[PDB]
Amino acid sequence: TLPTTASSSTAVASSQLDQLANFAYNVTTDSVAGCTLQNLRVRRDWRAFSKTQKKDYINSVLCLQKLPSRTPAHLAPGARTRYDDFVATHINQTQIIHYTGTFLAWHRYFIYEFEQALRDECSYTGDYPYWNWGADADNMEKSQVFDGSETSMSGNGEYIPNQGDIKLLLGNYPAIDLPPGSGGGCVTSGPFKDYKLNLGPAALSLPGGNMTAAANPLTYNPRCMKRSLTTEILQRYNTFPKIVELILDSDDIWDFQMTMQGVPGSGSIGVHGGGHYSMGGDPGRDVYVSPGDTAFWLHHGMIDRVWWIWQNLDLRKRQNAISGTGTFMNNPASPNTTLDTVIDLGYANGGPIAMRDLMSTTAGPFCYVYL
Amino acid sequence: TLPTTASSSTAVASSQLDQLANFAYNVTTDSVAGCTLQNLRVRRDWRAFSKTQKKDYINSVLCLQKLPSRTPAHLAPGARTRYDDFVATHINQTQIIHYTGTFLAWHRYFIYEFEQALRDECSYTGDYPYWNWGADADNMEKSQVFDGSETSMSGNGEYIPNQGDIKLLLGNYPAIDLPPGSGGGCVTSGPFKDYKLNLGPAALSLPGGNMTAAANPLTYNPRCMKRSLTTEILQRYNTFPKIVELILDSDDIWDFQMTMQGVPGSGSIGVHGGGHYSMGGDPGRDVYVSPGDTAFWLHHGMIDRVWWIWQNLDLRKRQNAISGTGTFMNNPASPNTTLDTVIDLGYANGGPIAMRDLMSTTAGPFCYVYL
Ligand SMILES: *[C@@H]1O[C@H](CO)[C@@H](O[C@@H]2O[C@H](CO)[C@@H](O[C@@H]3O[C@H](CO)[C@@H](O)[C@H](O)[C@@H]3O)[C@H](O)[C@H]2NC(C)=O)[C@H](O)[C@H]1NC(C)=O
Ligand SMILES: *[C@@H]1O[C@H](CO)[C@@H](O[C@@H]2O[C@H](CO)[C@@H](O)[C@H](O)[C@H]2NC(C)=O)[C@H](O)[C@H]1NC(C)=O
Ligand SMILES: *[C@@H]1O[C@H](CO)[C@@H](O)[C@H](O)[C@H]1NC(C)=O
Ligand SMILES: *[C@@H]1O[C@H](CO)[C@@H](O)[C@H](O)[C@H]1NC(C)=O
Ligand SMILES: *[C@@H]1O[C@H](CO)[C@@H](O)[C@H](O)[C@H]1NC(C)=O
Ligand SMILES: *[C@@H]1O[C@H](CO)[C@@H](O)[C@H](O)[C@H]1NC(C)=O
Ligand SMILES: *[C@@H]1O[C@H](CO)[C@@H](O)[C@H](O)[C@H]1NC(C)=O
Ligand SMILES: *[C@@H]1O[C@H](CO)[C@@H](O)[C@H](O)[C@H]1NC(C)=O
Ligand SMILES: *[C@H]1O[C@H](CO)[C@@H](O)[C@H](O)[C@@H]1O
Ligand SMILES: *[C@H]1O[C@H](CO)[C@@H](O)[C@H](O)[C@@H]1O
Ligand SMILES: *[C@H]1O[C@H](CO)[C@@H](O)[C@H](O)[C@@H]1O
Ligand SMILES: [Cu+2]
Ligand SMILES: [Cu+2]
Ligand SMILES: [Cu+2]
Ligand SMILES: [Cu+2]
Repeated sequence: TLPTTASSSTAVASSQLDQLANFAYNVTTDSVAGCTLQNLRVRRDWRAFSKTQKKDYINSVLCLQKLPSRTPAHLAPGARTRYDDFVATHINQTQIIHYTGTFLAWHRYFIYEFEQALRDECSYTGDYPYWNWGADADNMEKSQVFDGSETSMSGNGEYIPNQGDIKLLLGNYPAIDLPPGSGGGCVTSGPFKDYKLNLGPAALSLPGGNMTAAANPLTYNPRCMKRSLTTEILQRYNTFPKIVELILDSDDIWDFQMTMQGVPGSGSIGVHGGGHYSMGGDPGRDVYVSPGDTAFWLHHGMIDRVWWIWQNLDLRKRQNAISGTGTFMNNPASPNTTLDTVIDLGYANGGPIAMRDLMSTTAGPFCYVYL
Repeated sequence: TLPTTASSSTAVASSQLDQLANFAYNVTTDSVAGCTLQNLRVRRDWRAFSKTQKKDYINSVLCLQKLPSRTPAHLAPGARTRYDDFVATHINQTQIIHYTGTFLAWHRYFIYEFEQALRDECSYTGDYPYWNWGADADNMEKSQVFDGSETSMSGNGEYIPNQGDIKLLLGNYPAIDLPPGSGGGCVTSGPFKDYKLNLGPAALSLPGGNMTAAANPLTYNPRCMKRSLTTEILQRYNTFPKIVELILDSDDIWDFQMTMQGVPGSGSIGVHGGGHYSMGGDPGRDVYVSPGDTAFWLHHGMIDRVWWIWQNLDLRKRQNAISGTGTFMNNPASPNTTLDTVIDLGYANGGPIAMRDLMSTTAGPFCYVYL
């Protein structure tokens, strides 16, 4: 018998999440037969990767950051690498892939196709990782994703003292205040210390309230990845209670995707905004360029997982459920998203595909599950 | 001794507006003391144009609808005419020119560059016209702008019976319901009966609440202009009392521009939305494609006039006043507009220009006044 209310105890909620996740795993694996149980892939918590497993994933990402970019130079002058190709299409489409009916599915297809690049162009044969925020909400610096060792996605940014607070503005609502974290400078430890962020900033929120924005964020702007790990943000938005809340208290797709992303004006940024802004720095604090932070892919692995859990809890009603339009917060107004709506990743990978073919992890081009 | 509170009598409010406009005229001509009294242009009510002067203007617009487009085909494949060049750039920039700090200035520059094309490519030597909404709020079908004669911008459209209401949505707020007008179909008469609208639809609101959106609204879609004149929209949002309230109750530029465009959630679409949607039809009900309705230019003449009046009531504080950001309703968040923000019209006409050179009708490229 599944839980129905999220516990306020962290240990309790974590066990509730396991139960629901196991429920969804059972639902997926039982119904599967192109995708079969025999060729079904499994995505796992970063913490369950062995040291060699972690290093194989990291090395494949590094490979992508070394290979020439496919995007025609005249459409994205700043692109240099295959990794940049994914950042550039995200930047290019930010205003029709967040707070839209396509947000969840687009990102599902996005990370799938990023995974395909690792496998087909960088000889990656491991499992797709996800970052379970709940386990790190008490100390982000100790997260295996961000501890700075050679099995992490590099570490914190170097310490910059006396940083003012972050002030997140959307529309005309009052700013959401956030502390600035423990870093702020370049990330100079771990396997990405030599990584060059090449695109943006498009809309970079800064300590103190300012926002930096390039004239054209697709032009060349080589610089260091910065971070300022902010545990306090995870403590507010990404604890195991908040994760289970999101799954159990959302009765339709609208409430789920909006609770996940944060209801504008509500004071909360959800698990999705909480994971992003907990990284801090650059592009961590830039909704357009966020894939430029290597932890993006683990973050959205967990996003896709929580959606997949929520879907499988009431499959018949939820698998193909869509709500919202084709424009950011429906500004300007645009038609409702439908199963016939087509999305694409530009020159990053793959091709145009209908929403219809993205709603199940065991259908269309998808054949995977979460453990 | 100027009015300070708007009157509810349409007769008194009309005289109040006349006093405020006459004050603004005095202020501007006094300021003019390369803009001089000897070269200052006067923009005038369409109702003040003689029959010959009206036909002179219409014929120049028709000339622009026959001259070949400048836009590179690969950027706007549906463009055919110089008129299309203006429609195309508006479509392309709609999301950064409405509910932005640049809204008022951008449209001032837009209609001036349209005037440039009339004067330099179609031999126009007359005055720029404006549509005084308040004088037609009692019956739009008798408006000299919309009466369907050879001195109108064409008139009403073919009858469509038993139409549903227009339902205007923005972000989350409940719909503003508008009646669907006394027409519906292609214009039946007047100078633009055979005029072909080539771009869009991009986001065309329809009777009953649906919206039509082309996959790419910059590709070729030749069709008639449709109209459904809606006097009740003018009665609700564009009477002389509503015009005077906008001017006299707005104590800063944020409030002025937002009251003009309609505050989301307020139930009102302001004089700006009222003028647009009162035309009904296609592209009248399409925020991206609206310059495709030939009355657009007279509508935005009045918009600019009302801004000019408001500026001249306190020039020291209002001449150069700006508020807002570079994105529609600041979704997603973007930096504040400043006097150094640059706007441009693509290939429609002219070069890039900074906000600081747009704030006065008697500075920068501008040397005109309203009577
Ligand atoms: C709609 O708005 C977009 C964004 O402002 C406009 O995009 C701009 O288009 C031009 C022309 O394609 C791009 O520029 C230059 O062309 C030369 C080759 O002649 C190339 O070598 C340069 O690198 C550059 O691409 C420009 O970069 C591009 N800007 C952005 C931000 O993408 C578009 O032209 C507008 N469409 C219409 C119909 O006005
Ligand atoms: C950003 O998105 C736009 C729209 O999807 C892309 O524009 C297409 O670009 C190709 C190649 O220049 C054109 O043939 C199409 O006509 C364009 N479509 C539209 C609707 O304009 C653009 O290429 C994307 N840029 C990147 C870097 O992905
Ligand atoms: C999943 O299936 C196993 C049997 O294969 C069962 O023991 C377990 O209780 C199931 N989990 C849930 C949450 O139903
Ligand atoms: C914010 O930007 C302004 C200029 O717009 C600058 O003067 C100020 O120092 C900046 N504030 C911080 C905290 O960096
Ligand atoms: C925009 O201007 C307001 C003042 O009206 C200021 O408080 C805010 O910080 C500015 N926004 C940014 C992103 O700097
Ligand atoms: C405008 O100036 C004229 C001429 O000086 C004057 O007669 C009139 O009263 C003025 N109008 C206003 C509203 O100040
Ligand atoms: C969008 O869907 C809602 C129901 O979720 C519907 O009421 C509305 O009319 C739709 N919008 C359009 C523009 O058709
Ligand atoms: C509105 O759109 C829906 C969805 O396509 C359609 O079923 C309905 O018939 C449309 N109504 C009108 C009046 O066009
Ligand atoms: C367990 O720990 C979480 C943080 O991970 C708290 O938010 C919760 O209230 C409980 O103390
Ligand atoms: C209108 O009223 C004002 C009051 O200040 C006078 O200054 C002016 O002469 C006119 O009578
Ligand atoms: C203003 O408008 C009202 C009706 O809207 C009339 O009663 C008045 O005479 C003036 O035309
Ligand atoms: Cu995204
Ligand atoms: Cu994200
Ligand atoms: Cu406009
Ligand atoms: Cu307008």
